[PDB]
Amino acid sequence: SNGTHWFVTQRNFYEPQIITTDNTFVSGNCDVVIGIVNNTVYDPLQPELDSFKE
Amino acid sequence: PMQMAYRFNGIGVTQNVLYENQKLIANQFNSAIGKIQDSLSSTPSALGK
Repeated sequence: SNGTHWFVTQRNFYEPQIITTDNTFVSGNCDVVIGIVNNTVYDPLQPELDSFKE
Repeated sequence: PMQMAYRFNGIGVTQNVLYENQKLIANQFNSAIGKIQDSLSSTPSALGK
């Protein structure tokens, strides 16, 4: 994070990215991980469908 | 705790193992490293070379 917007980036070169659903994998709930924070992800498969269908 | 997640990634174990077992893994490291001091004291033939 840079203070306001969270980003995911590679390890040896700064290149921030928007955290979509394909940039991460899910394992379990969020009450056991120490230091987990709250945020939301912007998936690219829902509003692509919402733009055409609605 | 972020470093050990990067080191399970080398041996083909995903990051979800460490954070789901952070307390238990730390106890294993704590107890094993305490045995080393007792191991050298008990056996004097370790420092042979």
